[PDB]
Amino acid sequence: ARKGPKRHLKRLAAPTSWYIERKAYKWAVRPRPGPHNMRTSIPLLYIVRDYLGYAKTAREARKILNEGKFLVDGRVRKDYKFPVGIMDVVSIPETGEHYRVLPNRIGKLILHPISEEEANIKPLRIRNKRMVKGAKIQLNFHDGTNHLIPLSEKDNYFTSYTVLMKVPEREILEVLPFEKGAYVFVTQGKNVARKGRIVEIKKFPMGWPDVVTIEDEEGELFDTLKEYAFVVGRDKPRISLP
Amino acid sequence: MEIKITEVKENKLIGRKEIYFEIYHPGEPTPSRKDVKGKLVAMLDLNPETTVIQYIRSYFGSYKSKGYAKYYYDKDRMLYIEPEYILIRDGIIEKK
Amino acid sequence: GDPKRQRKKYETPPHPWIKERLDRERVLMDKYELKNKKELWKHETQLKNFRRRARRLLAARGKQAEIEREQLLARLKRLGLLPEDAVLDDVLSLTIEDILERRLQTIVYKKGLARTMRQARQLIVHGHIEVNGQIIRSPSYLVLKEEEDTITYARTSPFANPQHPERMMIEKA
RNA sequence: AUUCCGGUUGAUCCUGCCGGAGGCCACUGCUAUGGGGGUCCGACUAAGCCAUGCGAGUCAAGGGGGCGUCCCUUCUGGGACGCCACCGGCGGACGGCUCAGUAACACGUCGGUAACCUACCCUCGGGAGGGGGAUAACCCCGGGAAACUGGGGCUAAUCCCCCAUAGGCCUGGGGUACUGGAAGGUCCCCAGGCCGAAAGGGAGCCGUAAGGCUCCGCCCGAGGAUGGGCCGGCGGCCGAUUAGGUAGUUGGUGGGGUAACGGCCCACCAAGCCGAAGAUCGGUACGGGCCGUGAGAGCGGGAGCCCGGAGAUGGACACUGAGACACGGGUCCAGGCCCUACGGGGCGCAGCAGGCGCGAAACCUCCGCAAUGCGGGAAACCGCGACGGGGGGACCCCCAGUGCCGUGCCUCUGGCACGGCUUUUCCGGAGUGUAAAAAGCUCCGGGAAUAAGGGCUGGGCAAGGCCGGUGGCAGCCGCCGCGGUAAUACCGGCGGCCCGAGUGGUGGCCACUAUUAUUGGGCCUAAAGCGGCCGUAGCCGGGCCCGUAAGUCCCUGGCGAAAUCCCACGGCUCAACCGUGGG
Ligand SMILES: [Mg+2]
Ligand SMILES: [Mg+2]
Ligand SMILES: [Mg+2]
Ligand SMILES: [Mg+2]
Ligand SMILES: [Mg+2]
Ligand SMILES: [Mg+2]
Ligand SMILES: [Mg+2]
Ligand SMILES: [Mg+2]
Ligand SMILES: [Mg+2]
Ligand SMILES: [Mg+2]
Ligand SMILES: [Mg+2]
Ligand SMILES: [Mg+2]
Ligand SMILES: [Mg+2]
Ligand SMILES: [Mg+2]
Ligand SMILES: [Mg+2]
Ligand SMILES: [Mg+2]
Ligand SMILES: [Mg+2]
Ligand SMILES: [Mg+2]
Ligand SMILES: [Mg+2]
Ligand SMILES: [Mg+2]
Ligand SMILES: [Mg+2]
Ligand SMILES: [Mg+2]
Ligand SMILES: [Mg+2]
Repeated sequence: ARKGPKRHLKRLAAPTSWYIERKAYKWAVRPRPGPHNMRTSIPLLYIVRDYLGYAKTAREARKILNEGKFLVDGRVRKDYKFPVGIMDVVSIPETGEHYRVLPNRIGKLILHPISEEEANIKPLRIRNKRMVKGAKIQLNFHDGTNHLIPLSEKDNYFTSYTVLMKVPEREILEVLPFEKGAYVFVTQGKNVARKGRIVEIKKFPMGWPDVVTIEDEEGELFDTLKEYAFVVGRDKPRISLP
Repeated sequence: MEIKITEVKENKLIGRKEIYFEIYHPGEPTPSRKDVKGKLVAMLDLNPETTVIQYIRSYFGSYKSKGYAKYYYDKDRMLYIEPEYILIRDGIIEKK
Repeated sequence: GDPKRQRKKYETPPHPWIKERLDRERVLMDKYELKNKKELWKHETQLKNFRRRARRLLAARGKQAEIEREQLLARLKRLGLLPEDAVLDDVLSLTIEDILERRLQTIVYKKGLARTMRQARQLIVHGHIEVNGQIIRSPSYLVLKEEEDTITYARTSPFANPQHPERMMIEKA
């Protein structure tokens, strides 16, 4: 990138969270800008071809996508570069199967089967909150999408809360506060994919991030960053987890 | 030569079925594509004009070979999905 | 820096002309009918590697060390080099003859397939010997214990016939 | 294998250096049957000069035309259908190549931007009202040796320009809704100004028409994502036979400029800033992940694969654009070279091949977009010397061959004579394999047939006290030493030893070497204690009690990409190689 943006990606330099053979070929798919970031998402082509195995080559994979066979959060996606990320839902209505994308115990992305009833909800962590013209409130989520609320409701929402959203209509149906006793799932770091309940919260001076303590099922305590803790229920999970 | 089917998997998105098989044949040459197609068609009672054999592969010191084949329910879909070279190689269409 | 370069898998002697070493190696070469010295040296290196792993693990402690310790014992007694009740100490008493006894050539000779070591070598190279249903043409292949008894003439070979003239002469001894 | 062996004397024990014996890299003599895997092959001298071909396009669902084929009525025409260029849109700033410059915030690592830009993409909230204009293509006439280029006629758009509204930016006065560790920020209300949008466009069905219904699209705002700019602390070369350096130099106040902070640049006010803990200047060099070697502590290198930087004959400078001061785009100077009708006009392979030159030193002017990706397109698709496939090559690593058996004879290792057997390898066929081929793999027919060299032979150091030549000559010799007419050492024969598809010669680095010494060396007589003493920085510093918690130790959060290294298991016949896990 001497004069401008990069458009290519070598296999050896690909993100470490994909399931991919790094020496089989030279190039990999450089993902398009979109919802999540490079460290927590994977292009759709690898989901079609490498993970589920409905195609052998990229060319016939593009023929499936251009016919409208895959839904992500209930919306048709045709771009083979489109990123799919944490807590997203993948639906194939023709075969009638649904999956949720989740990190592994070693940090890689996997597809977890779920029921059709649960496939209509998506949990969204509140990443930021601001004031917008007309004195309305805009909520900015962990996957980059936004929502608007009136000034009357401004005290029901704070950062790190989780909103259960109905897709594709994008209508709110639940709010899960972040506090002691909440049920959390870890999405990054050394303690990735562990889950439990919140025990303590600690804070530091001068912009150092804050840390939380979590108790798991067997009674062990472990710490992590506050922003790595995803709230999934009051005292039991609201979604199916492995 | 004797044929044993190992797995048969359906693909509703493409509209085909994918078949994996083994051929056991001590003391014989590698089976031809014609013989394999005829035997495979008869065992499965499948129309022969919409059946493609992707490959037949032999190994170093084995008495058996591994094969992979595909069956399409419609001729138009087959002509639309498969590359030209695999149809020419299997005798389905004639070269230009 | 520099990219990877593939390295040799055997080690050469520190001095090429030492009388005692030459005598010992000549005895081994003649008994087991190896083609050249490097073949012998290959097997020697294998032995040393095993020893070097045992010396390192006796002096270690922690969680990974115990995993590697049991892995070493399991691999050693899967190859048929140790009895099923051996301990780590018994690794240090292995000799070169133990490894040379596991070659496919030696095993074909001991089972009675051939009358001589050289005949066994040729039997293997020309493709008359099958191991667990598969033909192997490398005389130096090390035989696992679990597959030792499925070693026979290939079912397409001329020798897989009790009336073949050369097979009868082999049975005669 | 945490190692020794030869050399100073008539003989001895030391210090000390030289040589032998190991690994890896480059060149090279002689000699070569086969297959597989891999990140190998004009890097060292010349970042020298280059003929020819190719290495970047794509969209007919943005727009008017030309040509052709059919159908209806056709005097006309209207249709469908397919080609071709032009206008218009997006891309050409990535990918590929080389290592000259550079000792620097260039690079590694942890942090920061509340001091900043971002076309393509994602979500939510809104908008699409009214006018005008030219011009290529096409027709007439051309100019010039060519490179190029003139005038007149007519035409369209998702082309260009206005007007409105939304919107943006600056400053002054109030209010306290948001995030955050903290507001020169966001939000609301007045007031003075400046700038200032859009394509309801295209395709298809139901439409008798009216008009829907999908598909692809245009503009504004808030946020994200992606790609970057800028800043800080810390870390890694050699020289004192280089000791003082700096004057926009170091800081302050007021401005300009920039996307943005800043002596980045100005105007004024001061005298600061760096340095024996090595400034300044000179030498050499792209940095890292890594690689070679060694028991380790260490010592040496940083071409090939990945991440960052820089360059396009040398030196300066601009246009367009979201992004360039742009390798296959522009301008000037210097320096080469090419074509002219002599008036002028052009070109720099450090892209793939190929050529010359320089040297000890390095390949085909090949096939394909089938795989992996990128750009364009609604899609089907199209292009790509990237990448994939082969060709030449003692590049690296792994697995094999050059026969085997029985009975006799022999100088009994080996050689010969009889009888038998097998076909990896070799010759000829069928299948599978491949984009097409070639290799490879499974079968069939023939037949021991088609396949061994290089160095050494007195000691070190394994191997001859044999024969013939030469006669201090010729020659050998890493070192010690042989050769003077009875040579185990030179030249040749016959034997023998080592390694073996290889084996020797030259140069480099590590080991040898405790001959660089932290681990771990020496200084009376062998190299080495200043002629003597006083003392500044630095290093080293007596006993007890109380406090602290900087060093130090233990536990736990966030990091130090992938490849490379070690182990088990699984896939290619096993392996080399490749995948899933643990370190
Ligand atoms: Mg380098
Ligand atoms: Mg003396
Ligand atoms: Mg090179
Ligand atoms: Mg050159
Ligand atoms: Mg470039
Ligand atoms: Mg240089
Ligand atoms: Mg306006
Ligand atoms: Mg360096
Ligand atoms: Mg060339
Ligand atoms: Mg060379
Ligand atoms: Mg001689
Ligand atoms: Mg001797
Ligand atoms: Mg030395
Ligand atoms: Mg000394
Ligand atoms: Mg003195
Ligand atoms: Mg003195
Ligand atoms: Mg003193
Ligand atoms: Mg003291
Ligand atoms: Mg401390
Ligand atoms: Mg790594
Ligand atoms: Mg196998
Ligand atoms: Mg294995
Ligand atoms: Mg691997």
